[PDB]
Amino acid sequence: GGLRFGEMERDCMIAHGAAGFLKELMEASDAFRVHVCGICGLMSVIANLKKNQFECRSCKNKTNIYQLHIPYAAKLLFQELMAMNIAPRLYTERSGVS
Amino acid sequence: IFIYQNNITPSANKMIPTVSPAIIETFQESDLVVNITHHELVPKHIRLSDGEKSQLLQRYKLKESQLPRIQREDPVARYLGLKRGQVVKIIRRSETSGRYASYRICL
Amino acid sequence: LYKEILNVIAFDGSYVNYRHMALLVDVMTSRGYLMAITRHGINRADTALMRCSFEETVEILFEAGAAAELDDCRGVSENVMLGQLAPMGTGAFDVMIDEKLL
Amino acid sequence: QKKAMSSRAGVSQVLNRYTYSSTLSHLRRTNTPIAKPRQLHNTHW
Amino acid sequence: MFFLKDLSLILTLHPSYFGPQMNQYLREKLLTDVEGTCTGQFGYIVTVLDGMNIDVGKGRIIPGSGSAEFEVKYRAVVWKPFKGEVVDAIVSNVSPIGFFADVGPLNVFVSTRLIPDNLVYNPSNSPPAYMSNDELITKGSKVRLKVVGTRTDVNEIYAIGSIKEDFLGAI
Amino acid sequence: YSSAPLRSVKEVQFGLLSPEEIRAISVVKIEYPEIMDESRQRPREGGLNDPKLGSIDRNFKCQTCGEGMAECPGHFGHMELAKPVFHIGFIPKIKKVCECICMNCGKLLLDETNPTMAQAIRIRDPKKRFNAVWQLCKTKMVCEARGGCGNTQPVVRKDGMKLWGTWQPERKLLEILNVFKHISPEDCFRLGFNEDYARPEWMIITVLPVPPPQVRPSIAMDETTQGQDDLTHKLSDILKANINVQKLEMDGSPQHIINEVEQLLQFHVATYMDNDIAGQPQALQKSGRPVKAIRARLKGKEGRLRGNLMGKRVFSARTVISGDPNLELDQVGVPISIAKTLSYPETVTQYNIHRLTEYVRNGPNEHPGAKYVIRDNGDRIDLRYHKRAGDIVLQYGWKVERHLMDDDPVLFNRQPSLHKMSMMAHRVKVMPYSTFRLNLSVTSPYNADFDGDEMNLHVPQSEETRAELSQLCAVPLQIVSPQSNKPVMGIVQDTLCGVRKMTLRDTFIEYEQVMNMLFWVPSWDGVVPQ
Amino acid sequence: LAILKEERTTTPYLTKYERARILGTRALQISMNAPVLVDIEGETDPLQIAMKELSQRKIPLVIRRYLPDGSYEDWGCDELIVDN
Amino acid sequence: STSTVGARRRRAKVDDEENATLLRLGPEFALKQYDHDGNEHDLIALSLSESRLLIREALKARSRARNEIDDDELAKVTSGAGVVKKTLDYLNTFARFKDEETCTAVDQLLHLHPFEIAQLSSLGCEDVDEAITLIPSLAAKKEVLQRILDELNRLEDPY
Amino acid sequence: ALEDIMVHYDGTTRNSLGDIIQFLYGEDGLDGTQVERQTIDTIPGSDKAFHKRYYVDLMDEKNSIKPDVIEYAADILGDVELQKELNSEYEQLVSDRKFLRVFVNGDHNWPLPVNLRRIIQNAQQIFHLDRAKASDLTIPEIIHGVRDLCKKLFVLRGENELIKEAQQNATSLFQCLVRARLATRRILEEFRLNRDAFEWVLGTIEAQFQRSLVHPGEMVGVIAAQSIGEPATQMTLNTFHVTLGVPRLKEILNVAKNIKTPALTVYLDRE
Ligand SMILES: [Zn+2]
Ligand SMILES: [Zn+2]
Ligand SMILES: [Zn+2]
Repeated sequence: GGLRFGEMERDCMIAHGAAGFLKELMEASDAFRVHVCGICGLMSVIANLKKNQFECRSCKNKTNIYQLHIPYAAKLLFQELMAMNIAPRLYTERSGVS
Repeated sequence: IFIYQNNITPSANKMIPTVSPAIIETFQESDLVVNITHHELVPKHIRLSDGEKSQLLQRYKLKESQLPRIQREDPVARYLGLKRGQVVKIIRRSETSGRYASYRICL
Repeated sequence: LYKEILNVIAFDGSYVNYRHMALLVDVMTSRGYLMAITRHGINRADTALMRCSFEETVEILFEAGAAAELDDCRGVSENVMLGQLAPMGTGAFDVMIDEKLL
Repeated sequence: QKKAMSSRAGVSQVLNRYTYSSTLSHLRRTNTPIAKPRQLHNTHW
Repeated sequence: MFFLKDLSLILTLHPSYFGPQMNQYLREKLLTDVEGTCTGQFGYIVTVLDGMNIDVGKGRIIPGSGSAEFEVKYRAVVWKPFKGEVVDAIVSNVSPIGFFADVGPLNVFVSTRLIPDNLVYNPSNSPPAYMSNDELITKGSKVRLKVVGTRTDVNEIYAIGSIKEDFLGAI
Repeated sequence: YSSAPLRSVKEVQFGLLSPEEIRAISVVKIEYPEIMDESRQRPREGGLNDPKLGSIDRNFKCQTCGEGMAECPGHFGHMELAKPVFHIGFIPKIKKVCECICMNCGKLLLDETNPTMAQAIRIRDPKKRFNAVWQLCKTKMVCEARGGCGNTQPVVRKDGMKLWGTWQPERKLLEILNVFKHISPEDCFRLGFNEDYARPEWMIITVLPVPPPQVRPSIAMDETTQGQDDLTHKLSDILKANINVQKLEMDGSPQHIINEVEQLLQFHVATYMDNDIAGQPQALQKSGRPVKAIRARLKGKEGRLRGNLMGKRVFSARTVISGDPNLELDQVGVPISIAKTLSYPETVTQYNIHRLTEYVRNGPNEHPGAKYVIRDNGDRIDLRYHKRAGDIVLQYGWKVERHLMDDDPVLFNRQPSLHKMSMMAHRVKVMPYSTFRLNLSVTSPYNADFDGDEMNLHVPQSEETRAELSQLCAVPLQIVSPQSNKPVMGIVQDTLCGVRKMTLRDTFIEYEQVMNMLFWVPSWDGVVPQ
Repeated sequence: LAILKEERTTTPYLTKYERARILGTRALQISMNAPVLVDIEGETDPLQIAMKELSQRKIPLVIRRYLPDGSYEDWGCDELIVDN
Repeated sequence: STSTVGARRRRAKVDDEENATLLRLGPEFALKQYDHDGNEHDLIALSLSESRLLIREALKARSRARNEIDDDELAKVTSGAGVVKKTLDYLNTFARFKDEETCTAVDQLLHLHPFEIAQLSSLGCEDVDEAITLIPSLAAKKEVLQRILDELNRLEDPY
Repeated sequence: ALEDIMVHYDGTTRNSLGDIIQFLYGEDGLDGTQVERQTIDTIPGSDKAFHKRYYVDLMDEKNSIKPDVIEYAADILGDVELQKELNSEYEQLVSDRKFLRVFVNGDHNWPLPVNLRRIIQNAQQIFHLDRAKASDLTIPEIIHGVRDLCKKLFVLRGENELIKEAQQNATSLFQCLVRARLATRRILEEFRLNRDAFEWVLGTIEAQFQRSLVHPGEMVGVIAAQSIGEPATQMTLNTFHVTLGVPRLKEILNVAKNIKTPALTVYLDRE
């Protein structure tokens, strides 16, 4: 195994203003490349990584697609929420402004 | 500004907001025996023209809601007779700088 | 509120600098009254992913997909949950190469 | 067993064998299902 | 039909190219990635207007590696055929199933089934042509066609059309 | 590499799956309730898990979108329920909604016409609106005729997983969905809803979204032994409770003995998502096992949110501390063993190529060595196997994973971590013997002693990560603690106790020693004081 | 949005976090085989190289400081006084 | 890629009707597109020849700061070094004018929804029965247009 | 409860909503690390002993700077124009004395950025000053010089007034400490500062200060959050040896409607 970096350890780094290092939850653990849809912000996309073919029928797309880097625990958080029927849409651009 | 001794009737006061623009307030007697502002802990407040206000906001880049609030039924708020939308500059002593200047909008 | 908290630290010989207690005192106070540092307080302001990371975790999401909430992702939490650098000191800004000066 | 976990775990353990005085101790042990009880009462003498 | 749409593009740039005349390299790379592209979404990107004052804006530095991300905002001249649209180009090829025409960066094809009947496909003629009770069409000849349908493709948008209506055909 | 542009989430939109969408997205018709065995033959029946969903056994297979296990996030499938069901956690709202809307018609029970309603209707707050509203409409039960048909509205109550009411005259509301569908659009919005992302009706499920393998992985005991996840069951329990239902609605359907079988599906679907409710019936799995409901996997602490996201296990090591009086304040002796285990990705550069090509030849078993070389071609060479082990001549741009070396900034800590100082960056000093050797004066910050106490160590990985560790977390920067505007590390035990003695007027030292003493001060100017 | 080089209000000094991260970035930048604008007077560890690049204020970089409202203030590493 | 100045939020939900000379151009070409400076601006109709100029002009102030025949040359210098050549020959073997004025004139005149104001300019036309036919979006947007149609061939630069 | 609280580039302490929790962190915008327990002289002592310290009277045989301190002691005795800048000053210090009696306790020891007691002790031996031969400062040199200083001890920077007010506001307390140690009388009779020394002490107070200011970025909330909870882990659950300590803090953070010990202290009336 690997030693946990639990909450309290988080806190401290945040106190240090050690922004990047803390961000570095990703590099030392989860991390994962998921493919979202530019429209229904989901992890649907059928990304056959070679022939580039991307798609996401049902939303019938092959053109507007994004790739993101999130902790697999989180990718899972979402798949989970969905199977419980809640929809965690992931959007790459703020539209609501402020 | 009516000063009811013990209490006004529920039939009565239900006729206050019935004469705008003008506005009316109600103060119990036993609650004005001692001026509350006079208290040690009570720091000095102050009203603000819709000019001095529309200034604070520009000067700090505030969206009104982002400003510390104060209750309409707040002891001091009543004393100076505030209204929903008015601002108040508080100026108290500070063991760190001497005097700090805070502001509370009245929700 | 301050005086009382201070006298609770100070009744133990320990010393803390004003600014600290004050900040707490102030946070509880500012929204208008006495917002308690409890599930029935700060965790109930206009601050979904966030509040979801403390106590009512699931229902907080349910009634979030229910009313179709939109989350800024301005909360320290959101970003940790996402795996992105959070707007925290070091990340509270951007860094760009000036071609002109380069 | 059954859909009855509404029991108590602890009764019957794995006898210590680190040292002799370890084993003795283990057998002469008492439990108590859950600031005043933890106290060393007089009656305890 | 030709338009002037205000687009933008993102280019990541390796730190190597962080010289004094960088603005320059982005720009020239911009061109290598835009002028000549083709999306059914935006059509045929053919030319970037007002080069000189291209907009680069400050670019941000990607965290992992070192590259900088620039959102170049320009404006260019594009062209994307619509259905029902009417234009005319030079006939390019011609078989038994019809003939293909060329309107600008495009190639629209006309079916022997989308022409006026009395115009049959010529057998052994050079170069292979079409004969009418009076007209004759071959490579060279200019035709004015109507674009019935449009199929978006790779880095090229082709379409189809007919000259069965009126005021269409040779000129 | 993925050609698709890389972006970061700047916004999250919540809502509820519209049945038509789940259908759209599904890649599996999911009709069968078993797993695979083509009659004992191992594969994956086109029935359950992988009737095109994700996959097991290290087989790219997965609808040719290959990728095999790692790279392929899961793939959702669905399942057409025989009859509409209540979404276990919304059953509350589904009910408060009806309490606010009329049936047989489907419109609000208070229009702009009612004054107290105008107010509620102006309350801008998707939640407090639907709050104030219900506090009104839960009283009036006469669909007053504006809209028409004053049919008296029933008083609804909660009994297990069913909503029933009285007009008495008691009836068990099945019907609901229909009424909701009819509810007006400006009305969805009147209550706490959103016509695009979540319409009141979708609080009832028609077609059930079936989550894929990575979600409910199977754990086989080698090959010829079962091993299936918890959820991969209450999916099947549901599936089965669906099958029988339908096979009672296309055959001698004893119309009042079906409902007795509908309530079952309503339940298994309540289960699947939530299995910790009011109307007891824990719903235990053969053995007594409670059966973790999806929502159980999330409950704060241990559960995904607070257990896997706000904090995860993470280039780290931990052992027993014992202080060393010959280590600069900021150092931290690391057991060779550990340094030979923790690496550091240093890109090849014409300043360090020479040294790196040496460290690499050195192999993963010599201390000042390395253990992995990664070429531009996103692939890794294992310095302890690769037939070209001692071969390799690097290429600028390649990265090499070397053994931690002296003077590598690293995060050293001792929890409980309740200080900014419970974690500090130290200079690395590889030393022998199995223990982290820290300086005494840096004792009280972590608050450790050597009676067995252990310490966690983390290793930065980026060029900046390191810098961030040395420019703000270096032990020296920490000497003056902001919490009490005074230092927070002094001279403890022996050094203190003795420094006292040595000071007294009675304490005198002669040349022989006054010399060996000056020698021990490293900065010594090289001048013996008169 | 924007904000002229004029009417700029923020500190003319560099926040510990700014410096820390600047040196951070520029450091890995250099280790990414980037180009340096000083005299590696025999130096070889990027963070050193960058520390120098700082003292001679030749690090082409700009800090876009954000205000709670959303606007910003750009400052060059050359400008920003580096007390600390 | 390369996205335009029309960033809508495609939230999950398949609503792109057919494209026809019913003046229903893609959503990316609505009579109201948005300017780079964050302003509102009318689409940009570009009939042939008029197109031939915008092009020739940029390829030139380009081969400036960079330092059938008279255009094939300016190309193999400022061009990536094929689509344009074609769009230039064609746009030059069909362009209906020559002087930046003769082109100004057509526009100072004609200026209908952008697509038309252009088609009318790049397409030869005599009768209204004809224009209204090859530009089926008109029909009721201008009584039998005939004058104008003449005024074109009257300024129809010689070749 | 404070996670998202961090000083902002304008010097506002806000959160993930921009909601201003404090307009100037700590009511001064100073980083606790750079602060030490100083003693505001002015406040303590008798009106008698006060005057004999900061009072200077060029129009008086007994209350004037002996020409053994200044280098123009005799050529200065009696100047009306100077005795006025000397009034502005002495009249100030008195405004202070009465303004500090903020601390109705009289306790003159408080945490304040820039340690002036030492900063001067550094001049002390950097230029080696003798408790004998006179200084060389115009009375304008001193007085005028300390005013020019106050001008550069900038915390907030804004162009307008509301800001410029905040400036003066969140500073004051310091300035008083500043005057207290830079009154002509002390600066010449107590720590014989040369013209040189003074220009140095000044320049440093200024510099030091600017470093002692808080940095925008400082994740303030998590800081104070811990700073408070930490010295709590070190207390006993016991309320022995009024409800206090551990359980009390609890009581408070909960905003309890019925504390164990309510109690209430009332003081007599003035007389
Ligand atoms: Zn979609
Ligand atoms: Zn797949
Ligand atoms: Zn009705």
